[PDB]
Amino acid sequence: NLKDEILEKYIPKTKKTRSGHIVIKTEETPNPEIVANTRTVPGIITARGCAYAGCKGVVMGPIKDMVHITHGPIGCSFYTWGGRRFKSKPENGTGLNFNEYVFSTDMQESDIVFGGVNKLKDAIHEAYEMFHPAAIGVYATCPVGLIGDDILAVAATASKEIGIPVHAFSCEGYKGVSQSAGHHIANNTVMTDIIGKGNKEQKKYSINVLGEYNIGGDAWEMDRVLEKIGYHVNATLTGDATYEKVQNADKADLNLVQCHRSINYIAEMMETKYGIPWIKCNFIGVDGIVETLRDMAKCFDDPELTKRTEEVIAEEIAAIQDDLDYFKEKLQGKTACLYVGGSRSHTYMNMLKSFGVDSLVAGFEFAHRDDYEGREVIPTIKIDADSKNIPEITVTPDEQKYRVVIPEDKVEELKKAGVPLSSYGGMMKEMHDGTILIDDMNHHDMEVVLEKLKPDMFFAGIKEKFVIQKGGVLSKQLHSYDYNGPYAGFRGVVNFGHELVNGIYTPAWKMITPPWK
Amino acid sequence: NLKDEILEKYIPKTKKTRSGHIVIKTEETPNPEIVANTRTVPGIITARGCAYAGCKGVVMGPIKDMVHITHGPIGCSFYTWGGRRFKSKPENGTGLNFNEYVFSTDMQESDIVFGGVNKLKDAIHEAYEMFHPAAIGVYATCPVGLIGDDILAVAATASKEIGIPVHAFSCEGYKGVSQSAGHHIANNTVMTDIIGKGNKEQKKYSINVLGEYNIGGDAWEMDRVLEKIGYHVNATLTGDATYEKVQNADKADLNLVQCHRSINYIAEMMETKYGIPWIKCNFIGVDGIVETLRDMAKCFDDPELTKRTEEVIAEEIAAIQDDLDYFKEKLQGKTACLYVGGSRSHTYMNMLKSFGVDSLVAGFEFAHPEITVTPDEQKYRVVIPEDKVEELKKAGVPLSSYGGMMKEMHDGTILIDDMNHHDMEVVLEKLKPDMFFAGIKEKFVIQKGGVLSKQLHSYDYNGPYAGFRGVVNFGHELVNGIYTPAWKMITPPWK
Amino acid sequence: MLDATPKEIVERKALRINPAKTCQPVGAMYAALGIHNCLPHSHGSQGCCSYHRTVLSRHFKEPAMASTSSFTEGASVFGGGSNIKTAVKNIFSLYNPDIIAVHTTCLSETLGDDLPTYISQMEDAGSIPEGKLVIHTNTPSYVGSHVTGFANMVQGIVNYLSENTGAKNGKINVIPGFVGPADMREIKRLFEAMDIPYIMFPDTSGVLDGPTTGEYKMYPEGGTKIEDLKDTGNSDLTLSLGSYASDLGAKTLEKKCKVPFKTLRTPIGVSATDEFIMALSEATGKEVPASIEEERGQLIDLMIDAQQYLQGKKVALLGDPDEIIALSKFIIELGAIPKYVVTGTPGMKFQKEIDAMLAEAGIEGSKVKVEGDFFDVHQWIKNEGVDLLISNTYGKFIAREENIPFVRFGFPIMDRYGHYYNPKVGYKGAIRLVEEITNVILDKIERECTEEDFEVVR
Amino acid sequence: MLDATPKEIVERKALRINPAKTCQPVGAMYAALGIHNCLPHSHGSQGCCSYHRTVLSRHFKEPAMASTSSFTEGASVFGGGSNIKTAVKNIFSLYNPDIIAVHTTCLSETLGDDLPTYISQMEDAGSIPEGKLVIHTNTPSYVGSHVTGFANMVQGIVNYLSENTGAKNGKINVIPGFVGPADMREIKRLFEAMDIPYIMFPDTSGVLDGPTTGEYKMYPEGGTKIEDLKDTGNSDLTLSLGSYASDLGAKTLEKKCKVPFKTLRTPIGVSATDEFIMALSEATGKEVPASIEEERGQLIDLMIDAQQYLQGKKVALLGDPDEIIALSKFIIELGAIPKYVVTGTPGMKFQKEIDAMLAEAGIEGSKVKVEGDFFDVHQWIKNEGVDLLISNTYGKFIAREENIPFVRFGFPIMDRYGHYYNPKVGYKGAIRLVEEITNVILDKIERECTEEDFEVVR
Ligand code: ICS
Ligand code: ICS
Ligand code: CLF
Ligand code: CLF
Ligand SMILES: [Fe+2]
Ligand SMILES: [Fe+2]
Repeated sequence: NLKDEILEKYIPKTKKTRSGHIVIKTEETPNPEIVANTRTVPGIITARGCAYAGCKGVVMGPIKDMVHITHGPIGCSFYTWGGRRFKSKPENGTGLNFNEYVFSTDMQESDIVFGGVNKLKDAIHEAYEMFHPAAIGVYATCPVGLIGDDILAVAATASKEIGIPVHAFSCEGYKGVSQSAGHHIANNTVMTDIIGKGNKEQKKYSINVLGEYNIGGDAWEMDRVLEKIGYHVNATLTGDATYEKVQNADKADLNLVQCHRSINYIAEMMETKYGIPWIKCNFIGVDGIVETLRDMAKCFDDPELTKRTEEVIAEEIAAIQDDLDYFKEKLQGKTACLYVGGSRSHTYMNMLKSFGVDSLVAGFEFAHRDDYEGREVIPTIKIDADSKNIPEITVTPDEQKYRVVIPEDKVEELKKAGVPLSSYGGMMKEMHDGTILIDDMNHHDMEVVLEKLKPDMFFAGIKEKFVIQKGGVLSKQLHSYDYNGPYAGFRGVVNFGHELVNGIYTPAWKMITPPWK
Repeated sequence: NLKDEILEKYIPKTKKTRSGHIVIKTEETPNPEIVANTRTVPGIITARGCAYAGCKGVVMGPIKDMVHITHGPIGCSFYTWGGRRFKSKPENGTGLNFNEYVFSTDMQESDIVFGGVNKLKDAIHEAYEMFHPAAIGVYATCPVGLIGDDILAVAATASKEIGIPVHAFSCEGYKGVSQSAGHHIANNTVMTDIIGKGNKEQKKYSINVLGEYNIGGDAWEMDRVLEKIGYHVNATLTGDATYEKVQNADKADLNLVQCHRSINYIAEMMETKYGIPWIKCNFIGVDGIVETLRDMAKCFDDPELTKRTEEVIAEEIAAIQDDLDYFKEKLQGKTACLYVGGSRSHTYMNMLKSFGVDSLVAGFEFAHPEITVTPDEQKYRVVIPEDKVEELKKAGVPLSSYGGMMKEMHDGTILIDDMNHHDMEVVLEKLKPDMFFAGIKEKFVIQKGGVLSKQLHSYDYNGPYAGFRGVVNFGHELVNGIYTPAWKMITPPWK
Repeated sequence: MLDATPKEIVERKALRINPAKTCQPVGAMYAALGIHNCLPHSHGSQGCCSYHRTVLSRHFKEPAMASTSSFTEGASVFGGGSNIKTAVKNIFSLYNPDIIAVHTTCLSETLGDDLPTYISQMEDAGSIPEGKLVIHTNTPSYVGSHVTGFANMVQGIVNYLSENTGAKNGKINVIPGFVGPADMREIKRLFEAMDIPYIMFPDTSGVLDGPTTGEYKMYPEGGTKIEDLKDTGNSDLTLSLGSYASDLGAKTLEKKCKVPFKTLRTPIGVSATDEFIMALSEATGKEVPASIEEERGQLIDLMIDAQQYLQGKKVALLGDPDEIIALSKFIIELGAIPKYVVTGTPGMKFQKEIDAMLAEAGIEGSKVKVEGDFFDVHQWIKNEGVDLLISNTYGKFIAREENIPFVRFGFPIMDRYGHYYNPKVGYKGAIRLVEEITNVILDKIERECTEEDFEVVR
Repeated sequence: MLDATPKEIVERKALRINPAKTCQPVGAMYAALGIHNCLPHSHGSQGCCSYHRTVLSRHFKEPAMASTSSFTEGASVFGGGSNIKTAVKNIFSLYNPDIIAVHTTCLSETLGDDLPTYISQMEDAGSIPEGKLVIHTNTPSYVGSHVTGFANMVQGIVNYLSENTGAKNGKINVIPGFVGPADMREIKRLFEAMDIPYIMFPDTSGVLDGPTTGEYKMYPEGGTKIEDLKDTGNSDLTLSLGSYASDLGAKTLEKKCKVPFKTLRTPIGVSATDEFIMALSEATGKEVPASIEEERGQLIDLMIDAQQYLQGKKVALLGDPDEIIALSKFIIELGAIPKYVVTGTPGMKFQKEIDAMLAEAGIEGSKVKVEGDFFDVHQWIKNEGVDLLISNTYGKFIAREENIPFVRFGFPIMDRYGHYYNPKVGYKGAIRLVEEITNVILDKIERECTEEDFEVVR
């Protein structure tokens, strides 16, 4: 039993706390309760990051015409300099794009001892005068609250003087237990202070793609197919986004939720405030893409859209079918494990299974219980001491802007037809019986999985890649895509398969043992 | 003295033959008899090349829209593949340019034993069908005569079948004693079979520049200055030349002779045959350039051209004067030796002297069928009337003659014909010059000894060195060489 | 590419853009990986550890292990004592290093965590098993840079480990500074060629430049052994290579164990490698062998052979102070001109050493800036151009936007493979640098010349 | 650039364009400079000697001394006998080498000059002083290539010098083939690391890659010593590296002195280096040391780390047969495809060996040509493009015209500095090759990507 083998070496106190983070999906219990979103055990060798990474590095950073100022010492800024591969182009070929810069206050000892607010004020004004961006962001780091800096007040004072928005984010690294806290902090300010501040007129067949960051061009590949079918992509939060598009996010009829973990707060709040319903978007792998596009067609219920949907699916599949056949011939019968942050595990497992590759273990950094088991468990969840501090925002319907987008009659018929409107059943729902899931996976856990299962491949991140490969096992990166992509969309399935087959069949794997041994 | 230090180690027979090749040029004998143009002593480590290099590599190869086929084994072709830096651009942006290619019959054993004429014929036809050039050249190498190949006949038969000129050159490597024999071989065929076959209209103030190969862009720099003043450069033989411009070389009023050694046969035959006079062209260094320009002005005797000449000279010199003063400040007081092929020794010495650098030894590799022409009936003409020639000479313009390189050098200069490694090393050890200009075979030998050696053939992959802008390029590269910090870091600190 | 960078320079005193430094902790993490069987430990919030491990893997294309105390809001109120005691219990049992090397973050420093107290409480409770070790240093990110962090960790090693026991080892200590594993290997090779016994610490060769053998080893073969780190107090002399990275440790060892020390420039180029060789010879009376003298002569030969492409070339350099000081001197020795010279690491020494060598060479008009950044240099370049740029990966943007020949140097280099096998120090390393420099200069000349200026020989 | 090359192909059987070989004699001159205190001697018209010296200087940026018989038109009638006798008198008196190594040109070969007679007459006449030697080979330029010239001079060395005196030396002879001095250095370093006594010949290390010391030495410190060349007949075994350059000498030594031989590939890449190391181990019973094992594992680590940029890349290679055979194998070992593979040197072995490895890897659709030239490869590329070109300097025209990442390899390389200090053989050389390949591939990607596809990590 793999769970027992993983847990055995832990000291008693640690074994007791970790046991609940490992589950097995079975026919007897297909939706097992998992312990998730708790603090990391000190010293156990995690892959988790911090709330500032979640807020600045993940959600906010990709807004290309907003200057993002890290208020902290220099490292917080340096380690967000191009490592995460959100792609940006200047809007209409001419707009501002700050992707190639990182901005900070470069806190020194004097700022720690006497407060940093004067330096932050000067930095905001310098950014404004040098770049005239659409908006400025100020992001807290570890020292900021402790040394007494009120960034909310510095930001509001600056905004009044310079005449553009300045948004403060209290995303100190130690808040919460992972990147997740950072997502939540970002969602709160984007919702209250940016979304709905615009005045543009809504177009027909308008959708948003929420929780999509255009890593390696993913969003542009999504948009290619969505625009061919006939939709207007109003806003992507926040991959390749301008500030003004986020401000106009309320101008849509349907919200596609790609990353539930990072953007669910905004999805719920837009539904409450504006009446806009959402559906889960699964744009990795042929099965998920097609289901997503069919679900969308049924929400809009337009005979034309529907016919175009089928024509485009058929033509995109036909163009890649020879590649798909190749992948399966080259890979079928191989086994994998995967390690993600907070999302995507089932879609990658499904894409891999379309190539004949079975996935045995799915590890996670920081997914919540609602991500594993579904939102239906949100009533039963109780926030522990380490995450109870993160504000929970409440919105009310906008009397003037609210609209019933899909009448309750049609909502009822859609759910009967299998369309999960404004709900999400969780990652495990879809996984095959026997799948083992590990929450907050660590180095020890990963090494037991490698030694006992001997998978042909283990997909992970940059910290684990070379660890796995030193042992002779292929490890393709699921975050950076090893500096390629897209991996999303129809063309992404081909990019992923091509790079995977190239990896598996690299000749050096068989040359590791020298001939004198 | 130096001559005797150089001669000392030679065995008796070699000592006797080499003695005549080293002279000390002084005020007692302003131009002592030097022995030149004799066979190289076997085993003495010469720098000289062969007649094929002189014919194909030097004079003919720069003709850019002619396919030059080497008839021989592969090396002769391989060693003429871009090492000599004649520059070419396609004519009017569109014409043919074969500078990046070398062409050969790649002789094999069966060609040596049974003859190679059949392979040469097929190679000629393949080049014609593939490239449709203006002409094709066929150049002999060491084995060609010996194995019995008649390349003249093969060329003639192929020219008749394909309908373009095919020129055969019997430039087997062992002919003569140096590249010089190759120059002569090329000149004969260029004169008799190419020059004068054109029918373009002659323009006003037309000149040709002869014996100028556009090494590192030299010819383009000299054209810039000449065309500014107002001359029409009819033809350059053969730097950046098309076949057709060579065919129309007779459409000019004056021949400038840059390299007299390589092109004098053509200069003398064009005067005899077309009545076009020539003067020596010395387009290296400010003094040479300005003297050349003032002599050309005197020959045309046109008051506006004369005035523009002086206006151009003054502004060209004004534009570089600050560079020239800098070179003198940084170099004056230093000493040089030079080692050239066949030409240019005095112009470089003069340019070096304008920077305050004194030249002690000038070495040479080799400076010194016989055809006869007669006046073309339909084309001869007196360009400069009988005693207008006299007026020009009594006023210091040597019209259609050359004094020699030695007559113009300062007293004391020692000169060494067919200088060899032994000689060079004696000079370096006894005179300890700050710099020793030479070629690629010598450069690293000299620089291993802590002495700067800038190349006078390849220009160390820069240029131009001719013309006004050339003086600046040369001085800039020279100063950069002398002041390279590593020269003073050769000895490690634990010594 | 970098569209927002104005050409006209407006005064900038608060907004830092595109830094030419990172924070202390990764420098200490790197030093700790230079100890055999050591787990580096980041005492703070886990975001730091993940980011610091990450950059090391991006640079070296290798694993980079480290643990963290994982501070939450609880530790932010009550301090991190309980977190680090929990960590140490889990570390020894799960992962069994021989030594845990603890550094701190801006968080634990702002809080004033008392590591010496937590460590003696751990000793008392028996949390540190027999024969295991826990050491620490303090590495506040709002002071200095990653170089400072490396320096502080080296001091930590001597504070806790070095002991003079009377038993002279006949060895020279060498602290190689903030340099890569290939440089440590080259420095060792030269000690071995002179026949001089030594202890190098830290030493990341065989740790961050390791082979693939088909078996992953959490603690790779390399790294200085604990027993030899203890023995550094019995050596005859300490050579401190690079004052910013190495002096603190060398001075600490002198105070603690009476080992004298000598400060040397990082041995990049002719004079700085010569000074290192002369120091080894003077300290031991050993002769310089023919092999080393031949390499030097080959470097000189190359410098002269390639001289035309180097003389008067204007160079922009950004990086860490020890390395950029030595490399600036080499640029002058090559006949080229350090035109714009910047480090993000604070300190007077850099400004003084660069100014001095520039004056010696007669060079006026250069700009030298301490705590400058890539944005500074880019603005300077728009005003007056250069012929060559040398920096870490982050110079690639300037290089592309301004069409400048670019040589990757220093830390981090995340976009080319094998640099961690290539020395840049010694005569061997200097040869590599000249090859790279002339290669990119020549590549540019050939990309841009007209076809009629095309050349077979150069 | 190269606008006159047609895309559509008409078969050429007579006109050779842009050759992938040169003639024998330079190969013989190179082998001769691999003998200590040897002056190479060209028996023919002086133009050859000048051209052959010149290319070696352009390639090595070093002196390349040689003398010549300086045939004139007279020799075309009465032979070169008198010229060489006169040459020898001048050479010994002026330049005083310890050995004169004579080779021939197409002119002397066409004339049928009889070197053994001239040499025995000089012997009888007393023109060769006590303790001095004159040796010769025959090097007809209309046969084979410069590689054949090298092979022939090696046979000449054996014919004249190798002697079995019954006194076993316990050494292995290694003939390294037509490779550069840095390759000779690396091969020797590996013998030394294995602790295996050896004699290498020829050996141009210390002759064509030497230091500047301030004094010119006509005969550099390097080269195999005459006394060791004689002693080759007392060795236990000869390793012949690269059949084209080295088998003739090794077989001649077996027939003359009873030294058995083994033929190995030039040790470029994984399998070829492994084969060399296993041959050394098997012949001596010596264990392979940790240092060599670590180097190999670093190469493997690199090949895996950089794998995404190599897999399926189409490569065009031109050059000399022993090198291109082993390099094609390495290209396959990297996961790449030898798409177009050409040598100008004749012989069946090239065709067989390449065909065989392509078939083993399942690669079809490649074109392999013996006695092909650069014009051939250019035409093929115009019909179906490639991702990478590897060749000598003359590939640079195709590289620029077709925009192809370009790696300089082989002979001659006349337009970059330092290559003669960079090994391409062994695990160390393979690392340098992988660095160069992946650098040029990456540089092109970055040069041509749009700004929004611009990347910090690769
Ligand atoms: S936001 Fe999240 S760790 Fe949902 S913090 Fe992380 S660009 Fe991962 S699994 Mo990096 S919850 Fe996005 C993620 Fe997933 S940075 Fe990216 S790949 S889909
Ligand atoms: S032709 Fe002659 S050797 Fe006058 S064979 Fe030689 S391009 Fe020299 S001194 Mo190379 S008589 Fe020209 C020459 Fe002078 S090839 Fe050039 S530089 S001015
Ligand atoms: S958990 Fe997160 S990344 Fe860490 S500090 Fe805290 S907000 Fe920032 Fe910042 S400067 Fe360096 S990298 Fe840290 S030690 Fe401080
Ligand atoms: S002196 Fe001159 S260059 Fe020499 S061969 Fe004779 S014409 Fe030619 Fe040719 S193929 Fe090679 S390089 Fe010679 S040995 Fe023959
Ligand atoms: Fe690696
Ligand atoms: Fe050299």
